[PDB]
Amino acid sequence: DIQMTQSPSSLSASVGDRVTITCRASQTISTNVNWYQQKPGKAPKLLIYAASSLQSGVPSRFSGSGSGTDFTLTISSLQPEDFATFYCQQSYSAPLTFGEGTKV
Amino acid sequence: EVQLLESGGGLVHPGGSLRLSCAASGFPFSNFAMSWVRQAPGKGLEWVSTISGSSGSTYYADSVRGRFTISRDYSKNTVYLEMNSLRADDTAIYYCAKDRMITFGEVIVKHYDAFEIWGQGTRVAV
Amino acid sequence: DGVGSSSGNWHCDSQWLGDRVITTSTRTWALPTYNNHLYKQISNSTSGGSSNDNAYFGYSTPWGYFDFNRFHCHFSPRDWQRLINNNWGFRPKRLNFKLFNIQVKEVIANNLTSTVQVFTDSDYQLPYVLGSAHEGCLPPFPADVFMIPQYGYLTLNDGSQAVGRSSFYCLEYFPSQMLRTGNNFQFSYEFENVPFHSSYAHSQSLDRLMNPLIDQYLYYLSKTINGSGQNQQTLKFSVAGPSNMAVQGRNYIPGPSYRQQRVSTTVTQNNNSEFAWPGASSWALNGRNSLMNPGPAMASHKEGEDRFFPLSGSLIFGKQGTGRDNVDADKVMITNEEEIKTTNPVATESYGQVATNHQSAQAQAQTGWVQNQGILPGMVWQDRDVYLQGPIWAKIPHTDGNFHPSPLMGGFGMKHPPPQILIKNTPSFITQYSTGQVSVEIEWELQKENSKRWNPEIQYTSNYYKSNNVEFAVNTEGVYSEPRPIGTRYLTRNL
Amino acid sequence: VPFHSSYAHSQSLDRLMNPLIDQYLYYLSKTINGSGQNQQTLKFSVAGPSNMAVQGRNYIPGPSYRQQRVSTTVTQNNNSEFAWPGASSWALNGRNSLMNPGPAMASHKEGEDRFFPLSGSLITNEEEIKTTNPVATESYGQVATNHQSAQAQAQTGWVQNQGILPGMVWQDRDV
Amino acid sequence: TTSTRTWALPTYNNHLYKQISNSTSGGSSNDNAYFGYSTPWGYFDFNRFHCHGFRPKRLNFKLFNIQVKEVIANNLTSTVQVFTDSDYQLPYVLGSAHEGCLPPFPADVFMIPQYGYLTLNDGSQAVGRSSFYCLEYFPSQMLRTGNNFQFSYEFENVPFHSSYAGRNYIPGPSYRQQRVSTTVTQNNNSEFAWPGASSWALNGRNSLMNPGPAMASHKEGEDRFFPLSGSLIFGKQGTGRDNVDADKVMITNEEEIKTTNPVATESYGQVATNHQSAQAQAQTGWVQNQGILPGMVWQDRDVYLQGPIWAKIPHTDGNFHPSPLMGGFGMKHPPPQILIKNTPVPADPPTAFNKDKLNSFITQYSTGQVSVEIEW
Repeated sequence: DIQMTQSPSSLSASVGDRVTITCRASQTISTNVNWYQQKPGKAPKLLIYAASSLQSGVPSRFSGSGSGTDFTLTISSLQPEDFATFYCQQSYSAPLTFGEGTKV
Repeated sequence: EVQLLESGGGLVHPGGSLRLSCAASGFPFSNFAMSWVRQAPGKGLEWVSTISGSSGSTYYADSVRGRFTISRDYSKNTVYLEMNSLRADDTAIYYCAKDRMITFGEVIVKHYDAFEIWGQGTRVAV
Repeated sequence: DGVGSSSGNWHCDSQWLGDRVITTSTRTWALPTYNNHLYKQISNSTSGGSSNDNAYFGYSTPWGYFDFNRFHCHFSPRDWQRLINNNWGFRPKRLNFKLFNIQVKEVIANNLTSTVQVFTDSDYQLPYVLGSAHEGCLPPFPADVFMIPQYGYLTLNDGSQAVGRSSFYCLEYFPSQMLRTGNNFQFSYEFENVPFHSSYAHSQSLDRLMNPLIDQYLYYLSKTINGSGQNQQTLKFSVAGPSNMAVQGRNYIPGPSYRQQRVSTTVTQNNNSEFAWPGASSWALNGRNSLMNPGPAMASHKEGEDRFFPLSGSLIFGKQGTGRDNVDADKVMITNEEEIKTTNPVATESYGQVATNHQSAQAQAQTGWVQNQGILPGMVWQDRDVYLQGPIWAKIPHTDGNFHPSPLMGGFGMKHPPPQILIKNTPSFITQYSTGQVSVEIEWELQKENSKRWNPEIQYTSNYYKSNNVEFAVNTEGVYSEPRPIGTRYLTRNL
Repeated sequence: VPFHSSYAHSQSLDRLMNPLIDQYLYYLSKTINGSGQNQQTLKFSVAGPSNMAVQGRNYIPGPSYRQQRVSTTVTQNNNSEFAWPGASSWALNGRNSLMNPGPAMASHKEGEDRFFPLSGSLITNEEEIKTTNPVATESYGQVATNHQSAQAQAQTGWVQNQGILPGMVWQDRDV
Repeated sequence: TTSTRTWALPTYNNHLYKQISNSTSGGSSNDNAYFGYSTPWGYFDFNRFHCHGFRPKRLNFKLFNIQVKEVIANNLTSTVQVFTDSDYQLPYVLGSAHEGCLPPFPADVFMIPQYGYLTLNDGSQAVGRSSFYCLEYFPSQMLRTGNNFQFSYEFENVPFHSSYAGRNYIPGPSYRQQRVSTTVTQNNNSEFAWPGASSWALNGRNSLMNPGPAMASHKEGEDRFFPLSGSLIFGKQGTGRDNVDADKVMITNEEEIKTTNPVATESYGQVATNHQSAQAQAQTGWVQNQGILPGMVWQDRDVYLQGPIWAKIPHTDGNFHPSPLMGGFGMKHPPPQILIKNTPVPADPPTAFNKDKLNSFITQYSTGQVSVEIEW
């Protein structure tokens, strides 16, 4: 079973300054990784799909990169709305796998 | 819009059975794969099952397989996740998510991509 | 003719020939004796008649009437799908009615010497009740046997009491044909020229008709002030074009509106009070209020909002086996009219705004909302859609004037529609009923579609993959059901 | 020219139904369970002989322009000079013209024969057309003025004048 | 009448159909949102009167003396595609008062406008109902320089255009317009151009009411007030495109129809709002807008030398008084659109077969003569 490991487990940062989270997959999954965020008491929301593509409602300050094993979620212009646990997901093959998550 | 109402609710005794329903509205029900994602208290969120738009392919997670059963009713545009012989760790709040990828019957392709539209969720205590 | 000779055969089919369709439906009916062979006056006073709005006065008659006025009588769900996917319009041409294989019973054995009284009113001398969308229609499924509804009518009143101008009609006072078990009855009726129902959805909207690549030569007022401060007044004019579409000069505007209150399907969104009758828009006539239902033809909701519907703006049918009173919303089937969203205003929105004052140095420009709007020159609108469950025709009331006679519940308005057909068993009496066969045959003219659209259309199709019951078919108990209300508008046209 | 209609309708526009049989159409009967917080629902009922106001109808009464209601009993009327002040008019190029006789409309409701419209009569009464035409001294009806919500009650407003709508029927004025 | 002009036809969209939307245009707002396609085809527009009671009868159109230049030398073999849409199967853009008309002056050489159409939209996006039209899918005639092209058209029956300036009948319908003045100090010191405008909402989008129902521009004696959106506004020769002052533009005045039509800025009249009684004074209210009433008579908006000739009546279940609001003669089968483009001539293809379509073409454009004949 494919394992997603998201390197910062928790994080805290000043607003407006760049933040970057990455997770490394157990195998070459190409561009299949997806990114989500979950605020307390609220259902998750999709940010990035197909490694770099951003969802229609997501701000342009989010972006993502990588292929194969390694994937990064970069946040420029961090904001107070942006503090939540973040997850990475493989879409590559079932059973689907979410990363451990990063509380920011 | 796109609207997902899931209520199976429930507090059941271990080994008991429970059936989650998710009433989907606002999109073509047949052309999207529907999945259940699970989040335990104070933990990460864990994928459970997914079903093809045509219901020809149902995918279960390794811990879940053989116990839970996913199905969809095309008359009521409802996706079901009946779970039986439940265990303590099944306690969590279950989500219902629509897939991003639109599919049709005339091509063989994987039915899962990304979870575009989630749902508020229900609580299963056991 | 005889006891052992048949007076007709079983004809049900549909012929697709060139530009026309011919539908034929045959059913089996049973007619009881009504009112014990009597005319019995009726009024609100009999049932207690508490309210002014509901006050009525009229008569109940022993006679029944045939009602084929709904589409599912004449069309199988396949023929409906064949018709709506391939055609831009349709309309009835001819009518052929037949009544045969009559059997009169006594209460149970066969009474061979009785007659059946049947006639049609071709001069429209009786009140016409077939255009009020009542029950008693021939069953959608051919196998089903149905009961003929009791005929009756209303006349003028003051409260429960009558007035001198009221009328009374004796259905025995008419000439009629008396048939025995060997006689058969038939006639043919020719529909008057009517417009084709527009079974299509516009591929353009009334405000997008422009060429997006070119500027207009008309100018509009862009800026009334040079900036912020004292005495900043100015007149600035710009060009109307691709960058600002809203302000361009247009040749045509959307149709009339009479606003409705919008009720959400999620019940928590709705206000916590009783607004079903208090909040409903209505029209008063001679002192009695009446709900505006369904009302003028308007889009049910704005785009992207499927959970809202007009309070009495759209037709609402029942699912199979739905109770009469206080059913839940999952029992009823509400129709969305949204295909007319292109040319027609949203039923639950204001039509627009108008200036309410004269601006000046002291007075600001002030605008109000237009809740209802009548016809203006330069309006283009769509009529309400027709459904497989819906009515076919209505009768235009005989009056000095009318506008766009098309009936508001949908269908083909006619000064002389298909006539009524009255039937009763000839009369202390023998307890006596009857049964027989009926065949109705309508010819339908079709309008073909020649669209140059490159991409595929939207079609009506059966979406489900695996299911317990196929839609539009009997269940295990043998009960036929119509799962959803089907509209007529799939193919597209340019506006 | 059309034949002038020298006859009176024996039926009203709202009563054209068969009083015996139900309609197959539903209306919204009840929006709340009642007497409590968070009591909301949608209840639908068959339109039938018991309630004949809410049945779906194909045609509606003609256009109206409201007239002031003046009584032949002078004590009943208000003590002020309102003959021109409260008259319905139409303006053309700054010149207000009295509206006479105006749209053809029933002179008065049934049971009130003393009242006459301020400029709606020739005193000849039009009450014969009360079947297809609204009363000249009354509103045409109500519309909705707002979107209801959890925090907003449903607000209506009176239609003082209504122009032609598709599916209106009316009688013209008698000779 | 008769006319003749010289046209110049360039290549559009590099022989390449394109999706276009507000999102590609910068995103605008919801009322300004649109979706559609732009085509390599051009189209001829004589729809304005200066290109030429009364009413048209017959039409005759010819296209000849074709000249196709390569960027400059003659290309003799090249062709030009032309076809009329006589089934009205294409979206009809000729009723929107666009520029691209034949010039009012016979010796001017005019550019041919680009053709593109709008379809249904939920936003910058498209719905399933939106249709796409390939104009290559219409049979068309191909013209080298020695070829010519002609067709004739019969105008359908319309009424003559009016050319003149206790009661039974009443004035026509009104939808009140805001009153703006030519003297800036009489106007309010605030931005009310969009806020105080009369609009109509369709599918959640608010469109200005322009010019609107036919009404008198101003009351007797006041010539300095005009309805905000109620009147037509023409630009003078060389008038700037954006934010021009009041002097740079011409404003038509409808004052002729003040006899039969309500004043645009004035209310239509009064209505009693209650029942009088001993305890209640008679109350009234102002009618801001009014729909048709029996016994109404009205005049339509007049036609100008600079205004549109006709318009196409939308194909709908019903309409009342189809005459177009910007003026002219409404027609269900108007004069058919004429489509024209330069046939793509590719540059040198590679010496090895490649399945991809050719992206490289010889730069080319055409010119010729247009004669249009209209009996009146």
